[PDB]
Amino acid sequence: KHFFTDGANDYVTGWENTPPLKFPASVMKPCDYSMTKPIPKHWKLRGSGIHGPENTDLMKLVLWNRLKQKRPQREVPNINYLKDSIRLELSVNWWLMSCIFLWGPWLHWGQEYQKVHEQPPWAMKRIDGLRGEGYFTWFLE
Amino acid sequence: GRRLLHGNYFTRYLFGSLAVIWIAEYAAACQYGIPRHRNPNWMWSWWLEKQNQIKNGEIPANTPGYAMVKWNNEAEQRWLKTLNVEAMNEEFARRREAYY
Amino acid sequence: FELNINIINYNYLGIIITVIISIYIYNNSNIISVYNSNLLLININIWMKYNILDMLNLNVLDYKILLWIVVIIISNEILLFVSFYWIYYHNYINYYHVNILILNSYNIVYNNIILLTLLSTIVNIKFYNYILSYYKYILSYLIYYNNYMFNNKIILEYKNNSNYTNDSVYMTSYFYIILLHYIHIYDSIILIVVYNYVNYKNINNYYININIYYHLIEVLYIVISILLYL
Amino acid sequence: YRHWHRMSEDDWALPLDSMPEDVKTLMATPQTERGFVEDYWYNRIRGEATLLDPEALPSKSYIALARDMGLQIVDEPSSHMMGLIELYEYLRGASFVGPFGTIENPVLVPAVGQERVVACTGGVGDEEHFTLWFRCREGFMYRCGECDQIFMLVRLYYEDRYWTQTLVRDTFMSDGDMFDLKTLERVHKMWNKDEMVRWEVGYWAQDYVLGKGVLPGMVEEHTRVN
Amino acid sequence: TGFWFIPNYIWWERRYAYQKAGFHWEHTNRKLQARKEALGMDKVPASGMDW
Amino acid sequence: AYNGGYPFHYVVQYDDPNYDCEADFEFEEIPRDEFGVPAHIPPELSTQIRHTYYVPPQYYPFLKKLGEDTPELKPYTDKLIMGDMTYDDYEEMFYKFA
Amino acid sequence: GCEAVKNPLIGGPNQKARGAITSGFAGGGAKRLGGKGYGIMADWCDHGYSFTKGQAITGMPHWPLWCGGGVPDKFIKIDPDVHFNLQGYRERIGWYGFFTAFLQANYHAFVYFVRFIPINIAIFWIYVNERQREPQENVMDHEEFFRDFDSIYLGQVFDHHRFAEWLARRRAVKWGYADQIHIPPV
Amino acid sequence: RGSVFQMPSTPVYPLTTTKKVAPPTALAKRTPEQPFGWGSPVREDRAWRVVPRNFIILVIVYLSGWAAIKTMLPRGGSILGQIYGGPPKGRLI
Amino acid sequence: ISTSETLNQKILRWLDVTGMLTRWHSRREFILDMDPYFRKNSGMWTEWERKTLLFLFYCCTLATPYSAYLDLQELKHQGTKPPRPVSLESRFMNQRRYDFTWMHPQDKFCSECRPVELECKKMCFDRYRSMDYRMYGFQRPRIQTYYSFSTC
Amino acid sequence: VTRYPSGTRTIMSPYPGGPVYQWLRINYNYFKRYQWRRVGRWQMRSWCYWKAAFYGVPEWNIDPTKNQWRWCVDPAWYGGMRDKANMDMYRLMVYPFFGYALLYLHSRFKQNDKYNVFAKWR
Ligand SMILES: CCCCCCCC/C=C/CCCCCCCC(=O)OC[C@H](COP(=O)(O)OCCN)OC(=O)CCCCCCC/C=C/CCCCCCCC
Ligand SMILES: [Zn+2]
Repeated sequence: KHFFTDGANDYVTGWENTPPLKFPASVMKPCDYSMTKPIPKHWKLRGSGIHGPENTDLMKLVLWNRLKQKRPQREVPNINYLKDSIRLELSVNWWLMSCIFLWGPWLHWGQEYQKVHEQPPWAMKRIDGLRGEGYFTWFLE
Repeated sequence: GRRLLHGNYFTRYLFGSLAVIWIAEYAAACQYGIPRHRNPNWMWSWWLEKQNQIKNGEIPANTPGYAMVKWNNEAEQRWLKTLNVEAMNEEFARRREAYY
Repeated sequence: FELNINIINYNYLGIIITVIISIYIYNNSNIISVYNSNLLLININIWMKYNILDMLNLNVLDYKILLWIVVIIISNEILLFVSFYWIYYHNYINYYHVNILILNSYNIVYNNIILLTLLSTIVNIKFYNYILSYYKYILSYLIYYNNYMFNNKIILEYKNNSNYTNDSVYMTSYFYIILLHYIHIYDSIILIVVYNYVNYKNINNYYININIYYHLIEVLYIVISILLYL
Repeated sequence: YRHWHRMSEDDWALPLDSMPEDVKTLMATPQTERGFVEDYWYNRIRGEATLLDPEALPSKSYIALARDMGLQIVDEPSSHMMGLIELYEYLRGASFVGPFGTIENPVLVPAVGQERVVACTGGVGDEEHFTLWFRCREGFMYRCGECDQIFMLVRLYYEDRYWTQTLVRDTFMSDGDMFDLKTLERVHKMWNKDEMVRWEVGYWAQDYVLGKGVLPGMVEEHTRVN
Repeated sequence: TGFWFIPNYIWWERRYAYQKAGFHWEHTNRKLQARKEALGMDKVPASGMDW
Repeated sequence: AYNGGYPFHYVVQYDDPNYDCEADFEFEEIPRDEFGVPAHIPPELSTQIRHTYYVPPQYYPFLKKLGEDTPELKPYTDKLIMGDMTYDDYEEMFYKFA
Repeated sequence: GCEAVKNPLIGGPNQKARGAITSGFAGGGAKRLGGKGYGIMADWCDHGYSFTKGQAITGMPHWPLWCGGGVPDKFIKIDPDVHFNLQGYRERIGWYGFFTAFLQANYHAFVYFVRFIPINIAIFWIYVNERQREPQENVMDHEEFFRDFDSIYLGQVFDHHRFAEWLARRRAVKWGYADQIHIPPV
Repeated sequence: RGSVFQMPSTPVYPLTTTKKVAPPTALAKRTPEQPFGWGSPVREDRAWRVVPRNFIILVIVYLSGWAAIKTMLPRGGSILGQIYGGPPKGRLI
Repeated sequence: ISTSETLNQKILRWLDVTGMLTRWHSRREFILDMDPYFRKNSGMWTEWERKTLLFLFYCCTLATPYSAYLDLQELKHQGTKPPRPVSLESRFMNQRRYDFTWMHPQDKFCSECRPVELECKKMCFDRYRSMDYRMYGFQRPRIQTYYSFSTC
Repeated sequence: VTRYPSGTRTIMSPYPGGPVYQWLRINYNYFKRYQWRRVGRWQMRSWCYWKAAFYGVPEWNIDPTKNQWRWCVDPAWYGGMRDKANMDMYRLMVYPFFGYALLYLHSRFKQNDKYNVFAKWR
């Protein structure tokens, strides 16, 4: 996508909130400890307890988000992604084709008809005696 | 890869809006009983009658409208001094002969 | 540990640019105005250099900040055109029955729409190459040819138009709307003349800005064509 | 971190043209006296010299192997400091959310100076109150006037300096046996022979020990045009 | 401030006096009538051109 | 899943030892990737080909010592000895012990 | 004033003693001309690609951003210690040096004008080439037009070459040069 | 020399048989007189002389031509007017 | 006429005179037509991306001649634009509160003529020339100049 | 398999082509690669708008602690004497501007006959 979005289309830094799905959960998992079981009372708080790099998952997320920036080969995206990347480009190109091979031919026919019959082929011939081509978009009359 | 708008938002809201505008307009016309038949002509009745006379051959072809009114402005008086419909028709006739 | 932001403490371009603006007002010669415009260009370019040199701070939020500024600016460009469309439609009840010759719906609209579409395709190819870390030399020169033809066609149209600005508010609105589009076309030339391949690639705000602006101008011409020609 | 921009090329490795030309003195400089570039090339030369000697690796202890590669064996003192450093850096561009602070376990507010502005939002749910901003100065156990949440300032200060990865490495790492240049030469001949250089860093390093320009092709390597 | 005001003042005063005397073409026209009177010729070649 | 799959930084190799992509303007040299794949073989095809790291056999005894001292590390070291460790396998080993 | 201004050099020894750095060129280290080097390597002269010689002078820029990195000390030419410390720099450079420095400070603006002017010259050529030509006959008499509407209004589409010739003859009559021009036959 | 990422596919260093003398900068070292740049050959700074010289010439030509046109050609509305804006030869005004 | 190839092959060969088709059907030929600096990044491209790029590029370059034809016809049309009736000066037509001088605030050329009213300016320039003041333009017949688009 | 020079032999036909065809193909290949592309390379390298923004800026030292001028010095003066000279030159134009601006006020004041306030009624 063209526009940059911190959450989804973050191409400036390449940050990703979660690790790749390819990695086993034992190797790397999304940072989610909402399901942690209640802490036993005899356990004592050693660390700060503050959300941050003391948590293993968050640490691995930061580490991977920096070490993923160098890779031996490309991670080929599927054709669906590639189509979306240039959706506007392809659509504009087809619009140009339509303007040349659809709009072009009937516009030429209308002008040639206008030459002989004074008004385009999609207009009501007048009887008022006024001269000239008149309107072109008949449905906006 | 996360989407913010409708998957087909551009076509959806463009063609969709046009459709709603067109349909709403038809409904509005029905409620007010507006005549929906397009007329491309002027409605000056006396003028349209003069035009029929030209089409019927009662008034000579290429006769100007100011050659038929009962009041002429100054600029049309200037034109009437140099108007020769008979000569104009002969010139057109000569052109047709040359073309064919 | 470093500070989150590398504060800029002093700047002198602002004084110069503001004085340059005053010269436009306090002058007795139109030649002075021409040379003053060059001074403006120079100093605006210095400000752009300051933006490029701010890259040394390695601040992630800089791209986002500039991108959103462009969004606001584009919005202001769209709303200025809206004001002209408003001026045009307010007097719509006095159009089409006056003794003036309005524009044809066959020649100008088609060649212009076909031309501007090709301009979009070129910019799109530039974006595609930008994505692929590639460059094609001929692309920019195709833009120059397109701009040349656009300028050639608009000049002839104005010179061969038989109705003047003082003839009707219709004619004034036609000329003004077309001129406003042309000015935005010329601003596109100002931006595109510097297009080159930079190796920092997609952290360069220039590329996204050009793509957005060119699309805006072409889309704006579609609206104009429907209003005036068709 | 999310607030950092994209890795540079230097973040991975340094160009060999940044290698100090006086390698003989570089390998004899104490760690506390080595700069960032000097320390990079001391570790790379010594670390790759041991790694490119396969026959000796199995008999080398992890303590000795870590020393050769320049990796610091962790301990509670250094772990504490490094951890608080990384927590400070994370909080530069991240939110500050954690458990409710009490006398037993105050909210830890890392700072380099003697003061840091802090806001208390209270507890969770209905116990959350409007932001109450206060200046957290060192040496005082702060108590919110509204929810009685206890705060405390933690200073990253050591011997007229703040805590950095470089400071932690200098204070706790101990230089081992002085690097022997014979090992550099021995490994150099192992992987570099007959115009094949499979240890480029050791070919450049040996050239400098020889005096710069001695090894084949090195004069041509050092001749630049601009 | 006064030092740089003088050269601008002198230039504008001469310009203002000239502009009040007439347009550029009215000035060249007065010199053309004088040249036509000096020679006694009703029509003379334009400046920079021969007879 | 970032930047369209294009790595921000990647290795390129050249067959000619005196080749310079900035000074020369020849049109015959084909660059290779980090694994050595020539540029004319598309990514979609080369990424399917299986590439494994080959260390000199003199390192096998060291890689064996690592596996024994850390049994959780043994399966990865065994893959490396047997020439079955891909880049993905290396990444899994790296992040598992952080 | 200072030796540097008297003998301008790029990356010499004794820069601090010479008193100033007169060259904005930064980087180097290429092994060949036009080759891969360090630094950005930008200057008013002797850089980039030579059009006349069809050869590269300096390599592509090595940015001090993610795409690149720092410059090795062996090839640094703008020492910040000498580059900064502008105390009494005007005396070291003199008045002509001050003029030179001002001119050299606007390389960025000069680079832009070199890329911007050409297209504007082309646009101006369109205007000049048209201004020389006599104006086309935009309008004719209202009455005479409507007495020959079909010929005038539609003549162009039916036969453009004869319509062009007819227009030319009317221009020759409207501006009184008909006997001085020979209008080519159609 | 370039990026650390670009490299030769086969790592070979040439056994140069040529006997050319070593360029001085090839064997140089950092010195107190030369804290930086000791590996790069010293060069002339043409920009310092060529930029102010060229600028002066262009300004002189620009102004001199403008003065000349506006003082050596007949009075006219623009420069193009003063050059190609006279009446046809033989048209007496 | 060569008989060593089929008719289809001959047509395709001639359409490949500039190598466009060969670069489409050969990745190696496409990458070796890139300048060395950009060829370095080529190995990362997918074949989908490569051919789609060529398709967009080829469609654009193949439509430029058509736009050029359309633009030439436009120039010819404007070059021989038919005369139109002189406008009658209606109730709200040709209203002026002050002369036209915004283009020349000090010189005030053609104060009575409108900014792009070419015929009024021509006669005004003629007056200035008759007054010994040179003005540029409106002197060469259109058919005797280049790029006029008014020649038979 | 025989490998021909890039861009010189067609793959669309087994027949290489006739003399005119081969001449056109070879010479277009040469013109593009060694003549037309001289302009593009010249514009890309010698006239880069982004290289020109970093002209006169010190090199970025590999040692991280030797680049403190980034934050010690404002970006507007990264250019040393060059950037100080540009500011100083514009500074010299202050009083000339004041005289010029003051003249405009005098011009308007005179043209409005405001100097004859007393002479009008005397
Ligand atoms: C057994 C089943 C057989 C079916 C056969 C189907 C045959 C269908 C044939 C369709 C032919 C259509 C021809 C259209 C020609 C248009 C020519 C034209 O107008 O050219 C000029 C015009 C521009 O004119 P201007 O002067 O600029 O004026 C307009 C703008 N101001 O140019 C264009 O429009 C350019 C585009 C031309 C498109 C031509 C389309 C041809 C289509 C052929 C289709 C053949 C299909 C065959 C199917 C066979 C199935 C067995
Ligand atoms: Zn509280």
